[PDB]
Amino acid sequence: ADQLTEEQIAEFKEAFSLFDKDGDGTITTKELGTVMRSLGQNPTEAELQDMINEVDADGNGTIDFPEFLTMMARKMKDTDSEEEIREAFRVFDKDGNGFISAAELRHVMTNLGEKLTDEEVDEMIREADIDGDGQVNYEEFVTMMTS
Amino acid sequence: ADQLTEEQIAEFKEAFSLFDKDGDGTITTKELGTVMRSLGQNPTEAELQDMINEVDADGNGTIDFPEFLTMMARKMKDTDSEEEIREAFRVFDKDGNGFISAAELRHVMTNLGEKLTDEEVDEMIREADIDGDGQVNYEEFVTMMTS
Amino acid sequence: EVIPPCDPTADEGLFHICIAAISLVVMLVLAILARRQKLSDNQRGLTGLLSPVNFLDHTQHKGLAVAVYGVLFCKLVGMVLSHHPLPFTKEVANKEFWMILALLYYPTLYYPLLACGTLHNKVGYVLGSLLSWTHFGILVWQKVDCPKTPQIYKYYALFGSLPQIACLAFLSFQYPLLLFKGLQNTETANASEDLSSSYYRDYVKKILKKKKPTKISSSTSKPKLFDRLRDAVKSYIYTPEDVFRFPLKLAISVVVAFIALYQMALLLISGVLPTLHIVRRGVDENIAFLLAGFNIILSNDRQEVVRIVVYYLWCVEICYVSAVTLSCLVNLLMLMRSMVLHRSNLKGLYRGDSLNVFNCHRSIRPSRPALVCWMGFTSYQAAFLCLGMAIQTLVFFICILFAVFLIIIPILWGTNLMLFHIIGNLWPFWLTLVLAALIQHVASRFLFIRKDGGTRDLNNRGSLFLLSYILFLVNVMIGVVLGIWRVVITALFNIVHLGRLDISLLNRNVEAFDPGYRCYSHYLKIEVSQSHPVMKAFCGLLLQSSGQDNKVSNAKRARAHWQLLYTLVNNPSLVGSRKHFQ
Amino acid sequence: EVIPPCDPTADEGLFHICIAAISLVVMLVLAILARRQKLSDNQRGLTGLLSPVNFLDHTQHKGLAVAVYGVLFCKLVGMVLSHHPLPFTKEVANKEFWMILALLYYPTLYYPLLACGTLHNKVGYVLGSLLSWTHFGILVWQKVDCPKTPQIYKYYALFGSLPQIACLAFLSFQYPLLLFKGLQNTETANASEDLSSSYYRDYVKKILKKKKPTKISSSTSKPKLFDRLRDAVKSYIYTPEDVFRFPLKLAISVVVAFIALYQMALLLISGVLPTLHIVRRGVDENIAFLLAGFNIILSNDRQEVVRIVVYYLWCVEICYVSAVTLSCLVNLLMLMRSMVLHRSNLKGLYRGDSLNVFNCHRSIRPSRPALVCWMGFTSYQAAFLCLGMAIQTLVFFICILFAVFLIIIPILWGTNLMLFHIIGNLWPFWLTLVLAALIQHVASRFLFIRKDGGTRDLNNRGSLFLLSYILFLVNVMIGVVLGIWRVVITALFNIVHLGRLDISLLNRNVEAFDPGYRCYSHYLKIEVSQSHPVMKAFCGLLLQSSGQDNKVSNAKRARAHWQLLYTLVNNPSLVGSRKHFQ
Ligand SMILES: CC(C)CCC[C@@H](C)[C@H]1CC[C@H]2[C@@H]3CC=C4C[C@@H](O)CC[C@]4(C)[C@H]3CC[C@]12C
Ligand SMILES: CC(C)CCC[C@@H](C)[C@H]1CC[C@H]2[C@@H]3CC=C4C[C@@H](O)CC[C@]4(C)[C@H]3CC[C@]12C
Ligand SMILES: [Ca+2]
Ligand SMILES: [Ca+2]
Ligand SMILES: [Ca+2]
Ligand SMILES: [Ca+2]
Ligand SMILES: [Ca+2]
Ligand SMILES: [Ca+2]
Ligand SMILES: [Ca+2]
Ligand SMILES: [Ca+2]
Repeated sequence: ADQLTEEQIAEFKEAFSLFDKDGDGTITTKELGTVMRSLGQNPTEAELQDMINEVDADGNGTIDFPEFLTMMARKMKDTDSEEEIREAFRVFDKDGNGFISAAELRHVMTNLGEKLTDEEVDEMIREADIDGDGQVNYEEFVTMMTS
Repeated sequence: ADQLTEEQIAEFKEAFSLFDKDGDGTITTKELGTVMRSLGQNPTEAELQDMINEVDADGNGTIDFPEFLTMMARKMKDTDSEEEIREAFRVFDKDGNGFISAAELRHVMTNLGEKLTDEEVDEMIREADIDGDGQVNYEEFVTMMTS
Repeated sequence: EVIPPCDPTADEGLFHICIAAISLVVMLVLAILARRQKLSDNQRGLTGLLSPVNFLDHTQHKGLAVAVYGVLFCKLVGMVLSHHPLPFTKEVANKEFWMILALLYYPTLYYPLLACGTLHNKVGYVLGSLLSWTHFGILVWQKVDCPKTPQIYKYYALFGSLPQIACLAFLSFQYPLLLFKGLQNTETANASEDLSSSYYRDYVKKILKKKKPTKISSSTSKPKLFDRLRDAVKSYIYTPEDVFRFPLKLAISVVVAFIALYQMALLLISGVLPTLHIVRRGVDENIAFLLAGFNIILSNDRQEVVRIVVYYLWCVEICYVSAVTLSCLVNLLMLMRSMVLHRSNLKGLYRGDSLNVFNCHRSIRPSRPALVCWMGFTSYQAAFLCLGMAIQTLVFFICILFAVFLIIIPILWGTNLMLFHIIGNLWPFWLTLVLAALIQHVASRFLFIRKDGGTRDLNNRGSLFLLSYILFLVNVMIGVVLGIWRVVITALFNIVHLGRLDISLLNRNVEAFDPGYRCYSHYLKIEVSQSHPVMKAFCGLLLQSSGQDNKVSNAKRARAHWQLLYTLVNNPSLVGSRKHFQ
Repeated sequence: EVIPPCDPTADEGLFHICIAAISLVVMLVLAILARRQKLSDNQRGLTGLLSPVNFLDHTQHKGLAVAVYGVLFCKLVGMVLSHHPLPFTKEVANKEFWMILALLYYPTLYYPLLACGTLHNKVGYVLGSLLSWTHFGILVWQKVDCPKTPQIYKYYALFGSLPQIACLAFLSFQYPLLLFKGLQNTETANASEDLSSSYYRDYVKKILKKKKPTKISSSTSKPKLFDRLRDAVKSYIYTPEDVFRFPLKLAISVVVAFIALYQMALLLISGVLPTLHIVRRGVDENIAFLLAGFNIILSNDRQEVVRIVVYYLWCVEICYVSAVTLSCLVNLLMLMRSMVLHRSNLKGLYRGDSLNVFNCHRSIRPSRPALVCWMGFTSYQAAFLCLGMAIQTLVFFICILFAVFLIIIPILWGTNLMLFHIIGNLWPFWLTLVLAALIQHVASRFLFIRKDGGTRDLNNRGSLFLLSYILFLVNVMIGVVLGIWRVVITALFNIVHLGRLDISLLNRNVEAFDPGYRCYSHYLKIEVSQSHPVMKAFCGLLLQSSGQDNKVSNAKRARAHWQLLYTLVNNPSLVGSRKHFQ
C-alpha cells in the first residue's frame, strides 16, 4: 500500500493476468470460480458472490487491479513505516495543521476522479470521529492503516 | 520540423552525440572545431564563430539539440504538407479566426517557457506585416515555413 | 569363471507372480476408497483410478516422488544389459517385441507406492509400509547370497544396485515415519492443495517488505586470483537465503540425472578394464614379436619389448581412467550450475521481466505442444546426460593421448620428438605473427588513439589507412590462427554444455529449433501458468478467511475506500490504469 | 611430363629488378608533390608519404581498391604452392625466414597503383595508367607462351591466374577512363572528403519524407509451397531501392572472399583428380588380385573384379565432385545472404535501436582493441572462408558415401543390405515410439486442452498426471532420438555458417568470446563513430553555405524563433529535453 518499484508491481500485474482470461482488466464471478475449482475447492456460488464483496469496494461486482493490490497489501505488511504515513500527510493536508477536513479530502478525489457521491464521502468521516470532535486527528489516519 | 516518430528522432539524437563528448547536451566552439578538422577542413576560428551563429537562435553561443534538429529540418523537407500547418493553427489560434495576435502568441510561450523578452517578441511580428495590417494572416505563418 | 545357481532366481519367476498379485489388489482397494471419499480432481477422468502424487504443488513433500523415480530409472539400466529378462510366463511374439512392454511394466508395478501418499490416513501408510518392506526385503536377500555374477564383472550387480537398494531404504524410513505422525491427528486434515503454508505467505511478504532491505550496503574489494577463486564460488552458490521452493517435476530431474551419471560412470569403467588387464597379463611376447615383425621394426632387443609395450599400456589405462574422471567431474559441475540457473530463470518468469523476454514478451498461453513437452521433461533431462557422458569421454580420451604421447612423455623421457621437429622448423615464422600483432596494438594506443578532455578518445588519421594496407597479407596469416580457434572453442563449448537443457547451443536467432531448449521453455511456461506463487497465495486469503468469519460493514467499507486512496497516492501511474480499467 | 624453359622466367629475375625500380620512383615522386600541395591528413604522420585511398569514405569510388586487393590476394595463393619463389637476389638467411618478407613485398610493389587515386590530376593518371599497362603486359605475355606447367596440373597456372588477369584489366579501363574525364575540368576540384553529393542529402531526405510513404498498403496472399519458393526469395533480396552505400572496407571483403572461394574450389579439384585417373587407368588387376587375396575374399571371377573395383571408383570420383559443388554452392548462398544482413545491421546501428542492442545499449566509444579489429577486418573475412571450404568438403564427402554406399546403390542394384538388416530387425520397435508420441499429441488436443470462451484454453486435470507417469520409461527412449538430433542439428549449423562473421556460433550469453563475431562488432562500432551519414551530411550544410553566402538578420532570427516553436508544437517530448538541456 506504500510506494513500490516497477518490478514489485510487475509481479502482481502478472498474477492478476492469470485470472482474467479476457485481458479486459477485471474479474467477474465465473472468471474467479474456475480458478478456485482448479486448486481443488468447490465453493458455494452464494459464497463466491460474498467472496468478491470483500475485495470489491466500488460495489460494481467486479474486481479492479488496484482493488486486487490492496488485498495483498493489507495483511502481509510490516507494522509501520512511521515517516511514510507522515509523508502521506503532505498530500492530504494543505494546511500543515494535521487536521483533514472533508474539503481537504475532496481535493484529493478531485485529483483522482471524485468517483463517489458526497453522502458516501460524509459516511467516511463518521468512522474517524472517536476523537470526540468531528475532526481528523494525526492518529485517525494512522489507525485506519494499521487495522 | 513536423511530427516525427521515436526512431526518426533517435538517429538525430545519435548523430548529435558524436559531437558533444561531454554528454552535457550542447556544442561549444572547440567541441565543434575538432569534428570539422577530422573531415579534413581547417576553418577559420572567426568563421567557426560565425558558423555557430547560423544555428544558435538563443544567442548563448552554444547549440541545443532542438537547435540542431531545425537545421536539418529546414532544407531537406518536402514542399508542403498543407494540412499540418493547418493542424498547427489550432494551437496558435484559440479564436479560429486565423489571425494570430501577440497575445495569442504569448499563450504558447507561456506553455513553453516564455524564454524571450517581450520587445524581442514584438520584433517577431514586425516581419509578418507585409499584409498591410499589422495582423498575422493564414498565409503569413505559411510563408515563414516555406523559406 | 564362476556360475551361481540361485534359489532366489528360481523363485524370482514366482516373485514376478507374487508381487504382481500384490500390486493388483492395492490398486483396486484405492478404487473402492475413491468411491467412499468424494474426492477432487485426483480421480482419473477416463476410468476413475487414483492419480499419483500431484506434480503441480510446490509445497508438497518431495521425498516420495524422488524416491520412486529413482527406482524406476535403475530398472531401465539393468534391462538393457540382460538380453532376456522377461520371457517368463507370457508369449514372446517376435521376442524383440517382448522387450517393449517392460517399459510399461515397471511403472505399473511400483504404482501403489506413490498412490498411498495422496490420502494421508491409517489405510494408506499401513499398506504403504508393507510394500516398501517387501521390495527392500527381496532385493537385499537376493544380494546377500550370490554377489559374484558372470554377466559383466565379478562385482557388477552388487555395485550396480547401490542406488536401488538405498533408495528403497528411504521408503522404509518415510512411510512408517509419516504413519507415526498420525498420532498428532494429521489424518483429520484434508487434501486441500492450496493449504496456506508459511511458504505462500512469506513469498508475498518478501515482495512488499523488500523496500526496507532495498537500502544497499557498500561493496567489498578482493585482490587478483583469489577473487578468481571467489567468482568461481559465485557460480557455486546454490545456497542463498530465500523463500523459494522448486517445482516437483524439476526437483525429480536433478536426482534422476544424478543417478544416471552414476550408472554411466560404472558402465564405462566396468566394461573396458576387464579387456585391458587380460592383454596386460596375456602379452604373448613371442607372438607379439611376430606381430611386430609383420608390420614394423623391432628397433632393439626382443626381450626388452616386454618393457616397451607394457610401458605404453600403462598409459592407455591411465588415460581412460582420467577421461572418465574428467567427464564425470564436468557434468557434476554442470548440474550444480544447472540448479542455480533454474532458480533465476523461474523468478524472472514470475515478473514477466527482461531476462527471458526473448519469448516472454509474447502471451502466456498453455497451448497444445507446450503440454507434451511438459509431459516428460524429467525423461529428457536424464536422457541427454547419458549421451553427455558418452561423447565427452570419447572426446577427452583422444585429447589426452594427443598430449601424453606428444608433450608429456618426451619432456619426461625424450624418445620421440615429432612436434618439436615441426615447431622447431617454424621458430622464425611464428615470431612475425606476434610482432605484427604487437605493432598493431602498440602503435594504436600510443600514436593513433588520442585521449582528450573528458577521457574522450579520437584518432590521428591518415597514417592509419597506410598501416592497415601494409599489414594486409600478414593479417591473412593471423586470420588462420583465429580460424582454428573459432572451430575449437565451439567444439569445447558444445560438449561441456551438451547435457544441459536450459541453454540453447544454436544462435540467438534460431534457438527455437534446438529441441532441448524447446522442451525446457515449454515446461517453464506451463509451470508458471498453473501454480504461480502469488495467485496461489491469493486464494489462501479468500479461502481461510471465508471459512473463519450494513452501516458497520460500511465502516469497513469506509476503511476500504480510504485504503484505495492510500494506494493511489503513493502509486501515481496506476490511476490511469484504474480509471481506464474501472 | 613436359618441362618448358622460359625466356620470361629468365627475365622475371630481371623483371623483379625492373618493376621494383619503377615502383620506388613513383612513390618518391608523390613525396615531392605532397610538399607542393599542402595536403590534409592524407600525409603520413610518421614520415610524410601519401596515404592510399581513404577507407572511411562512403561516397568514394570503389573500383580501384577492390581491384588492387583482388590482385594482392591472388599472389598469396600462388606463393604457398611454389616453395622457392623469392630467393632471387637477397640472402636466404634460414630460407623459411625468406618466405616471410614476401608478405611485406607485394603490398609495397603494388602501392603506387592505389596511390594515384588520391590526387585527381594530370600527373596521377598518366603515371597510373602506364603501370597498369605494364603489369597487365607482363602477365599476359608470360601466359601466351608456356601454358603447360609441370608444377601441379597440365593447365593449372593458366586457370590459376584467371582472376589476376581480368582484375588488372579493370585497372586498364579505369585510369585512362578517369583521365579522359579530366577534359571536363574534374581536376580543378579538391580532396574535400565531405563533398556534398546527392547521397548524403537524399539519406537525410529519406528520414524526414518517410511519413508520407509511412501510410502502408494492403497485404498479399500466396498459397502453399510457392510462398516457400518466395520466402527463399525474401532471403535472396539484396536489391531493394534504397539510398544506402556500403563502407569501403566492407565492400572489399565480399569480392576478396569471392576470389578466395574460386581459389579453394580450383585447388581441391585440380589436386585430387590427377591422383584418381592414374589409379583408374593403372588398375593392375593381376596385382590387385594379390591385394585382394592377402586381405579379403575374391567372391567370384577375377576377370570380373575389373568390373567390380572400377564400379566403385566411379562413385568415389562422383562423390568428391559432388562434395565440392555442394560446398561451393552453400558459401555462394551465404555471402549473398551475408550481404543483405550487413545492410540491416548497419542501419539498425544508426538508430541505436533494439536490434543489435545486446551491446548497443552501452556507449559508442572507439577504444584501443576496437581499432585493431578494424585494422584487418578484410583479411579475417577471406581467411575464414578458405577454412570453410576445407571442412565443409571434408564433412560432406563422408556424408554422401554414407548415403551412396548404403541406400543409393542397394535401391539401384541390391548387392549389400546392411542397414535394412538393421532397420528390418527393429520394425516393431520404432512403432511404439510413434504410437506413444501419437497418443500424447492426440489425447492432449482432444481431451485435456479445453478451448473456451475468448479462445482461452484450460485443462482437465487429474487424468493428465497419470498419463505423464505411465509414459515415463517410454519417454526416455524418445529422449534418445531427440538426443542425437541435438547433436546433428548443431553440427550442420556450425559448418554451414562457419564462414560468416556477422553471426556468433556460441550461446547468447557468451557471444563475446567467439573471435569471429568479436572482430565484426568492433568493426561495425568504429565504422559508425567516424562516418555517420547524418553528421557527414550535417557539415555539408555548414560548409557549402558558408563559402557561398542587424535588424534584417533579426527578421531571419524572427523566422528562426518561429521555427523553434513550430518544431516544439509538433514534438511534445522534446520540450523537457530542451529546457533541461538549454
Ligand atoms: C559430422 C561430423 C561429426 C563427422 C566427423 C567429421 C570429421 C572430419 C571430424 C574431424 C574434425 C571434426 C570437426 C572439428 C570441429 C568442428 C567445429 C564445430 O563447430 C562443428 C563440428 C566440427 C566441424 C567437427 C565435426 C566432425 C569433424 C569434422
Ligand atoms: C575435438 C573433435 C573435433 C575431435 C573429433 C572427435 C571424434 C570422436 C569425432 C566423431 C564425432 C564428432 C562429434 C559429433 C558432433 C559433435 C557435436 C558438435 O556440437 C560438437 C562437436 C562434436 C562433439 C563432434 C566432435 C568430433 C567428434 C567427437
Ligand atoms: Ca474480465
Ligand atoms: Ca471493482
Ligand atoms: Ca487541514
Ligand atoms: Ca476525530
Ligand atoms: Ca558540451
Ligand atoms: Ca543555443
Ligand atoms: Ca485569433
Ligand atoms: Ca499582416
